Amino acid sequence: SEVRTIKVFTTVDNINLHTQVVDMSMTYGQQFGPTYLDGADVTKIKPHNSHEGKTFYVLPNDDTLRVEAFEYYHTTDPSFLGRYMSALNHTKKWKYPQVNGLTSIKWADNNCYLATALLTLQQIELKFNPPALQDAYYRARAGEAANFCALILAYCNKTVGELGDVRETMSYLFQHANLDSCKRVLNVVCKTCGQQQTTLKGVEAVMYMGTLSYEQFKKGVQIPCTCGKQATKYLVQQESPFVMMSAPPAQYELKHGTFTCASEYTGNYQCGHYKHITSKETLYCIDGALLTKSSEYKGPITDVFYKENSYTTTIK
Ligand SMILES: Cc1ccc(NC2CNC2)cc1C(=O)N[C@H](C)c1cccc(-c2ccc(CN3CCCC3)s2)c1
Ligand SMILES: [Zn+2]
Repeated sequence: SEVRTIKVFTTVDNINLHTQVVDMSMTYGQQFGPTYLDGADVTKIKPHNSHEGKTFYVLPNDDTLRVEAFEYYHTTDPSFLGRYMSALNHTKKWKYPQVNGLTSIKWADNNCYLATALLTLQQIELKFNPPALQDAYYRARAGEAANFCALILAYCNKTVGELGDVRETMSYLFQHANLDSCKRVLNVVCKTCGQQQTTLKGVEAVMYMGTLSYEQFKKGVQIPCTCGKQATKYLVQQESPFVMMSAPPAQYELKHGTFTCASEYTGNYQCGHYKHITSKETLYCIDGALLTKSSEYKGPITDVFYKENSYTTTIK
């Protein structure tokens, strides 16, 4: 038979493109290893004339790509590149409407927790350590959210169609954000035991589970103690751009102006539906691509986010 070839671009960051020549006789997988075009596996697909000049994602098999990859993704896990493409292949087919001047996702493949988290990430000051996340986030804010949503799944070890905890997802995204400066000082007072001051840095400094009221946390909350008597934990000092207050879903009333945004969760554990309530001039319930407006909001709320700079307690 006759030998035909085409010119294609190979890359791992879609930033450093390496020109390559492909034998139309052979498949992409035989000569490049796992290969993906727009997140679609082409490892067992022979090249087409239309493919010439197009960009193709490949697995790092030489040291140039090993580096370029780690520098972009900040991970050296081999499976990560495949999972990002696997995901992206689906997330490029979602619809991302501007809802209340924020990018959102039309409900599909249980994307409700992702929509919420994304609507959330557009309202708080997050500086992303991996370029991949930065580049995608910016392109998300503009409305092309496919790549972002796809990196979130990849970094959270989740697959399209599977429902996720909004809090477990933010925990993960904060692992990959610059929150080193953030500081939290907690005093815990037990009448028998005495006092104990705790300082938390990074992700632990902006996430609390067991109370949704930033107000109640400052006042102090009841927690069990070693001696069996109850103890009071209150916020001494918060140095962060925001704080995340989480609790198991329960009836809560968000008043306009007291919070930045909230995750409402209706349904049983691991099978419920998520809505995003954002506080602006009035209250805005962003539920996938749908939108309702109230002055107040009574619903089961598991996550509430508040903006912050530096807070010092006046107690004692
Ligand atoms: C959606 C989801 C996905 C995955 C996971 N996986 C584990 C976390 N890492 C692995 C968790 C959840 C979850 O469901 N979270 C909600 C907020 C949540 C988290 C914790 C507990 C609950 C509830 C227990 C009983 C409920 C019914 N309630 C709702 C209102 C009144 C009765 S909801 C709900
Ligand atoms: Zn005690």
